[PDB]
Amino acid sequence: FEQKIESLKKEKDDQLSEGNQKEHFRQGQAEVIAYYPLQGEKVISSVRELINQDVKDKLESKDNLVFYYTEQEESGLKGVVNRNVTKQIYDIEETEKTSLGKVHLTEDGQPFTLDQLFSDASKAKEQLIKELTSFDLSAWNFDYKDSQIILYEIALPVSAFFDVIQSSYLLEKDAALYQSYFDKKHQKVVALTFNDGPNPATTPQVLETLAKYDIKATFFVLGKNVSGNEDLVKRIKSEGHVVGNHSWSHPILSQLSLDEAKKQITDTEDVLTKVLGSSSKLMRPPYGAITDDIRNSLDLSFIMWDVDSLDWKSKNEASILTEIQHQVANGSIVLMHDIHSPTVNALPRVIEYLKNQGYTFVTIPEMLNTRLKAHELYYSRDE
Ligand SMILES: [Zn+2]
Ligand SMILES: [Zn+2]
Repeated sequence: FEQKIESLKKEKDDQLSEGNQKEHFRQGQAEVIAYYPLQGEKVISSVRELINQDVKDKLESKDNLVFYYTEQEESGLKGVVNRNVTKQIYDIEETEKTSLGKVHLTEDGQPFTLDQLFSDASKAKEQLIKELTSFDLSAWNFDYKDSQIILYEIALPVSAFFDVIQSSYLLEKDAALYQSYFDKKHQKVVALTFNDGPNPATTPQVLETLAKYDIKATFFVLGKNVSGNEDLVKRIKSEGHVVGNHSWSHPILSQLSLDEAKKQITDTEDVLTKVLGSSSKLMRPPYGAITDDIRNSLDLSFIMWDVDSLDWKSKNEASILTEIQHQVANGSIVLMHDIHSPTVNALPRVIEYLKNQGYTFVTIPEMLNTRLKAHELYYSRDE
C-alpha cells in the first residue's frame, strides 16, 4: 500500500514538477498536494487563492490523497490566458474534476475579470442581464469561445455587446466582425419622417420638395385623413415614398382598451391596403404611447424616432434647422409633421444642410431592412 501511494506521488512529480511549486499538507484526515503554477519565477497569486478556497470550504476530512494542479489555455481574447484547475481525489479508487475552476489572467499573471472586456461595465451588465433573461460583474464566472460570451451555462453572441466592448481584446476573427459593425455604425444615413397627414394644403409641397432634392421619406398617416385624399395618398406612394400607419384618429392608444386600440390600428391598415394595395407594416403610435399588449397583438413594426425636429413646438424655420443641425446623428429617424407651413418652408434648408454634411436619405424599410420584425419597437437604425 505505502509503495502504491509513493508511486502516485512519483507519477505526479514526473507529470507536474516543472513550472510549478509543490505544496504539501494534511487537513483533517486528508493529505493534500497542490502544484501552484509559476509565471516566470513567481507563483500566480490568484490561482493559489482559488485552490486555497477549495481547501477551506469543500475539502472533506476523509482518508484520501488529494491533488490540485493547473494547465494554461488560451482564453479566446487577446493578451489573456486561462488557468484551468483540476482536483483529483484518491481513496485504489480515484475521481478527478478538470476545470474544478478557472481563472483568467494577463500574460504576466495578474487577474483579468469580465468587466475589463467592456468600455462601459455598467451598461454591459445591463445588456448582459437583458440578453441573459431573453435566454458584481468582476465576480461573474465566464468563458469566451467561437464569438460568444459563456456565462456560468449560457452562450451569448459577442456581437450583441459591440456597443460596449473594448475591441482591443478581440482576436482576428472577432476584430474583423467588430470592424464591420463599426463601419456600418458610421454609415451616414438619416430617415426623414412625417406625421399626421395627408394634408391637401401642405403635403403636395412637401412631395414637390422631396422630388426636387432627389430624396425619399416615410409618411405616417392618419386613417381619418385618407377619405377624400385617396389620390394624394396614392401620389405619396407613386413618388417612391413609404406610407405607414399613425392610427385612425390620433388618440393616446395606451389609454384605450386593447381591442379599441388594436382596431384604431387595423382600421388604418384596412384603408391603406384598400387605397394602395399593400401595407408597409410600419406603425407609429401617436405621442409615442403604446403598450406591450398592443404591440404583441399585431403583425407590425412600431417605429418611434430619436430626433424630434420640434417643428410642432417652435413653428419656426430657423429653429427647425438648428434642431436638425444639432441633433441628427448616423442612423437617426427624424420626426416632422407635414401639416403646417414652417415645416414645408424649412425643408429645403434642412435637406441641403444634411446633404452638405454627407448624409444619405433613406426610407424606414431601407434603414431597418433586416432588423424589422413583428411586435418590435425601433427608435433609430440601431436602437
Ligand atoms: Zn481519473
Ligand atoms: Zn401625430
